[PDB]
Amino acid sequence: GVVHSTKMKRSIVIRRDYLHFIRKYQRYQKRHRSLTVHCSPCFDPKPGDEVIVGQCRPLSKTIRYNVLEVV
Amino acid sequence: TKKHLKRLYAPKDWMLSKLTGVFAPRPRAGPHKLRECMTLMIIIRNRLKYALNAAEAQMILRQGLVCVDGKPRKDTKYPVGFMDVVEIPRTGDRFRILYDVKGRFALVKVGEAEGNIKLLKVENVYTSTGRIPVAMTHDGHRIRYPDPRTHRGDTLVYNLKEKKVVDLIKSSNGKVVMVTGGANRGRIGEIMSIERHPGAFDIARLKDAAGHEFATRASNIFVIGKDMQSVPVTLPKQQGLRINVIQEREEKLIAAEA
Amino acid sequence: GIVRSRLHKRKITGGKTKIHRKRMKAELGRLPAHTKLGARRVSPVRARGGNFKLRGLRLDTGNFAWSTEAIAQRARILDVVYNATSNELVRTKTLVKNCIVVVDAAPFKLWYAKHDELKRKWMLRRENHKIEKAVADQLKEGRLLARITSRPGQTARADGALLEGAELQFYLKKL
RNA sequence: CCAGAGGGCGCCCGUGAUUUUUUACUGUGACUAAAAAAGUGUGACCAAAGCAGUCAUUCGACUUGAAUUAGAAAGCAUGGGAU
RNA sequence: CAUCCAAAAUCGAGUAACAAUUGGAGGACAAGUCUGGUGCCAGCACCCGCGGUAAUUCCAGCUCCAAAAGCGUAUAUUAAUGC
RNA sequence: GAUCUGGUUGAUUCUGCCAGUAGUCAUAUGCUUGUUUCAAGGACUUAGCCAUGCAUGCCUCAGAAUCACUGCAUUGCAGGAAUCUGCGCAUGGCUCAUUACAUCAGACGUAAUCUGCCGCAAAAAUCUUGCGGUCUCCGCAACAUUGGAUAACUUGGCGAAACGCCAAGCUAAUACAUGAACCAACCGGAUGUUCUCUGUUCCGGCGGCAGGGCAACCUGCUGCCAUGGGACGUCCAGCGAAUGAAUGAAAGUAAAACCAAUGCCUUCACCGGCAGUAACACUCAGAAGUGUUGAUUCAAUUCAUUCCGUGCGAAAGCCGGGUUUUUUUAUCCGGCGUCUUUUGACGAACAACUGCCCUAUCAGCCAGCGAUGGCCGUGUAGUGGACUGCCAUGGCGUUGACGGGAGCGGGGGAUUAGGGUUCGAUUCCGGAGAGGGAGCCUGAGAAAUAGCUACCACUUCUACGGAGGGCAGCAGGCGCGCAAAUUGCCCAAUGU
Repeated sequence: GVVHSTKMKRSIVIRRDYLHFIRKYQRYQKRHRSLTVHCSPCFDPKPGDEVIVGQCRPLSKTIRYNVLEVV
Repeated sequence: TKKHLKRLYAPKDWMLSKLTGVFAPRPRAGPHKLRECMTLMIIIRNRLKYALNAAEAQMILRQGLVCVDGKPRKDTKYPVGFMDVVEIPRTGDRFRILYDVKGRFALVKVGEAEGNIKLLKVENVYTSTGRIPVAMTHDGHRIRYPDPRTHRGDTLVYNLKEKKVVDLIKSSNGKVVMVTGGANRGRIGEIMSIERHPGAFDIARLKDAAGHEFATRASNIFVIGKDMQSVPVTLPKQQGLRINVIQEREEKLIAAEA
Repeated sequence: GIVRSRLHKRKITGGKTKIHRKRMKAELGRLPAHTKLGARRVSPVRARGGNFKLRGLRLDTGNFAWSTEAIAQRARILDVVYNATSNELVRTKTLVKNCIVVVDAAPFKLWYAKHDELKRKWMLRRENHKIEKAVADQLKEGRLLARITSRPGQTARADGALLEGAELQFYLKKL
């Protein structure tokens, strides 16, 4: 995913984008999701940067992932 | 908690009908799982035909006349998985259950020597109080473990009256394998290359006599021996070869003449 | 009926969920234990494995440990001083993990004597060692600042540690 | 139990890209309960069905049989280099 | 259900009364220019239509046609629909 | 079997609806009926209301027998009721009312957790008993002759009724409560003003005394120690649990001298050099220098403190069989049963990568009363705004939020050249519910309703003082509606 907004304290916000297929039409379509992930103070990635993240146990109400590696 | 199993939620490998009751026996927790095994009353009745109905079965079993792994088993239901040995003195039969081509359970017949021999894989290796090493398999723990210590996924040779452990065999290239699970089981092969993918399922690549090579995962692999002359145990009439659907069909026709 | 779920809460979208289910014993809170100073009382309950746990009430006695000397010895919690969760807890003299409290000091003072044939050991051990001056003044006087590191509502005991340079200065400057 | 010397392979770790590259797509494989559907075999007197059963003048032989396939999107491995 | 009506020894179809029905016959749509009754009345008719004294459609006889141990009627839904 | 026909005009060619036509486990409603195989059946409206009866109990060779009970024998043996005890009733059955980051399917995770029965495998802790004396505490022995209660039963009874109840007297255990030395091991800690190898050993230390002594110190006197090891004695040590330290391999330069040791050569020599060389004070010359994973604050190990009922017996248990010769042995052998620890699969709980009807005449939705995140805590089996306190201002949305309407989800069914449309209450799988709501106990597992408590609605019996009920289990009623079966027989089969 990529980065959308640097707000909050240690909690960044990811956007993703990906396609979808409807069998009847035989054409594609666009959709997004979003996720609320944790960012260590070790990194400081900027909006529009790519990132790679990882699965985790619940660290907050929404937050279920944590950053591994920035690009 | 569930205490009932039904005929349409039970495996195809037991070969029970849709009809003739709506219930099947649920085997207990034991040496093996619920989704692969063959329960006792299913063996006796539906295969060997020394019981015609339920009452018959328990009228054998409960008197201690049936012994898997040298221990007599009173219970009506109790699972018996891959690589066990069933010995019923009264007949003079002995079985070593196994898989066979078409993915389906099979029954070999073995003599004296191999009625005391078994094989066991290694699932995990862990450490217990006093720095005593431990292994874990399908059937059971058992303790320490040299024959010479080593490592997971490897295969032992276990004797049942007392431990005399012949050696063991490891997971390494050029060895031999029989398979479980995966809709690829009941076959036999060599071991070419093993791919390792960290954090994820580990994929193997195999071979068999006269080519027609294939692949599976690595927790569907169970070692047998170094070579196919080096095997400790006997195998069915088929040597773990699939042959084509057309070949099979044709042959069945031609020989049906009688 | 105290529950732990996200069912009673709102969505992230500011909406509101509708139930179709009652509540379970799988989700289950029980009312806080407040563990004070006084003679040992215990209030045992049972959990979902058939394993008891011990809700503590009123604990005056403790067990506390140096780091760096690698020992632990007893003592008696005297007064509560600082707590960072609330000032509520201070005034009531209740005890929670990472609370800052005061101890008897005596068993530590004792033991540090020993830090015949023994007469050689008292040189060899005292060599290659110093004790902090921060720690010193306290230890002398007969009271110390220590920190409880146990959770004393679910074990019914307090255990702790003891504060050397870094931690210690961060606490003192509050007081 | 032919030694010294460089070569070569199999495991393990560490350091290195002036910016290392990727997906959609498609080929071949992995993984995935029945019932139902598709389908092979079999004269239940045909049939709708069902997994049975057929021989042998004997104290059993078929090393009996119950094949095989399909299952949107997404996930997983490994090839292709056109759009 | 299956078997049999003696293995010495055990019943029974002729109007084969042991006797098929439910909707139709102007067109759509397989099948009457037949004979009585009614006369814009009574009724039929999904649609187009029929009935005012020679009614191929109504009410009944006789004959013929479709399906058959089944055949009409309403309602919903799919196909007919590239509406 | 990739098809059509009738109806707008005086007649014609189009556009476009209406009507015809074939299926449908898709229901109703008339007419009609001779054999046989097979099969759904009060789901639609009312998850509305229910009379009566049944629907979950269990004993073997193997936990407790003085029925005042039965047979045989005449002081014993075999049956042995309903009672204590152990296990199960949280499964199976029945129903779709609520319900769209909800459920659910495919694919993954728990290193964030619990887990009875079942499989396999372990366990070296504890001053007890008898005898004799007595001073409380000893001497002498060794296979533990443990302890206190309570039902059925009897005696008095109470009550209109009640799956309602009371006083007294009896006796059991694999119930409940105690409690086991020597036999019986390996390994480590902390120590004595213990004595004996000894200091080879002084400069300093520890002091011990007197003079001045204000015990600051100066002086004189004096003992011991300044590398150490052998014996003897004392306190502690198990499993599991809490807290704090330590361990939980390494893998990126090359030859000499320096003193402190100290090893080996070597010598009469504790003379002065490096050839040999896993470790290391004997007894043990290899009795762990080496855990798994992609990853660990994990497994396991070592040390210091602790554990008080809320943990730990060889059931202080039961049954056989061979012996023995006295029936009748510490004679041997076997089968059961149970406490504690560890980890598999039978399960449970929690998390979410991807996907699904209609509606914009629903466009802004979320923080006083947690909305998004941060910090220390609390709670729970555990993770978490799950919750408290404190601090920030975020979160989501025209790539349809929020709100409303319809609806249990899926495997699948009907129709069909193909693309599709439509249905799925209902046999299998998952979820939820038991008149409406809430709260709770027991248990490994339940917010259980043929369990409990309270309220609301409905309702039964009564001697009016009280005591009860819950068919969306199987039959059968009542009401409702266009509409749906016997108040049967049986555990033979298939299971629990």
